[PDB]
Amino acid sequence: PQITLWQRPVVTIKIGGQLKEALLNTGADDTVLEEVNLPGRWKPKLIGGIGGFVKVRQYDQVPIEICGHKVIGTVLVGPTPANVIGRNLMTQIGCTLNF
Amino acid sequence: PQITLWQRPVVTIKIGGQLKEALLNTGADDTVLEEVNLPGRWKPKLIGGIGGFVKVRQYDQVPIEICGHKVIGTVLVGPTPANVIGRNLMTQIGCTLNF
Repeated sequence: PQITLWQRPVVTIKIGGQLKEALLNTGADDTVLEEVNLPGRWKPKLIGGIGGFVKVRQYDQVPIEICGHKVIGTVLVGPTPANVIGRNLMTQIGCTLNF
Repeated sequence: PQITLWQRPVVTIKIGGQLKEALLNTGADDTVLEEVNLPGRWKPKLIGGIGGFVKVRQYDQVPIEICGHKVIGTVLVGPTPANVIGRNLMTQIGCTLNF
């Protein structure tokens, strides 16, 4: 797909058998999701930093689908204004900026 | 150009005869620049909002160049972690997301 930017680039992701919405965000280095009970081991990760950091859980090699594109990657799980797809997963789907 | 997202999408903009760096940010609705003395009239604009808003100045139909692409648009001028190119100017250069 080509996604014009007249509106917010909000897309449907599938993660842990749940359909969710998330913003394709090139200003985000990483992918943060709000509250989801992903299985297995995780390590602590600090995110944010401005005015202080937020502690989330880093889960590696998670299978995720973004516009029906099946990828594998690092998802950070805990609080966030709303689900955000970062550059880490955009390279996995081969999503580029074009003009 | 096609811009892969392995690194931050930082680009050179030209605004008010000054070369500057700014992030191509699809998670930003608007384009915010740090401290620049743009001529003419402006109206107050609130941006941010989380924990409170930041007051910047909205300047319309500003000529700006982004990767040598000459466009015309709304620039918000005042404080910001660092110069940010929003979706408002990305549509003007015909910048899309592609995968």
